[PDB]
Amino acid sequence: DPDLNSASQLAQGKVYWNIRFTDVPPAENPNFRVEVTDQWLTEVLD
Amino acid sequence: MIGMDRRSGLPLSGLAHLKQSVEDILTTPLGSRRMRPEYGSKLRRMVDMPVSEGWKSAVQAEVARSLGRWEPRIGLSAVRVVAVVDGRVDLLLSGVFEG
Repeated sequence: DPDLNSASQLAQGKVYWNIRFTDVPPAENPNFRVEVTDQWLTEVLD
Repeated sequence: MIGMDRRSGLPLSGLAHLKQSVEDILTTPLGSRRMRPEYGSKLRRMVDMPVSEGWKSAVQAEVARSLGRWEPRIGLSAVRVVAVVDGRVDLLLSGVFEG
């Protein structure tokens, strides 16, 4: 930590480290969105 | 060759006789003729078949078959599927003119 590691904090023995991370969240709601598009309807031409 | 018109009975030889024979063939089914079960087309059986790339290989065959059997005075140029609108399949049939 560049802020909490001061000159006076280190003079007392206090030295700080930051460990930021993200856990793996359980996929409790896998959503699927199904859509009937006519975009590839023009692909049947040849 | 001189034939009669379908409606109105008029004797026409070149233009509409070649048209009243081709446009009839595409919508006349097989077996509708009496004692001639091989005249007609499978195009009435191509209804509600799924429009695939193997389906166009059949329609371009059945146009070349059913006109190749019973209409030798027409040279087929191209049967191109040009539009699929709402299930309706637009097949362009440009035919040459003879005589």
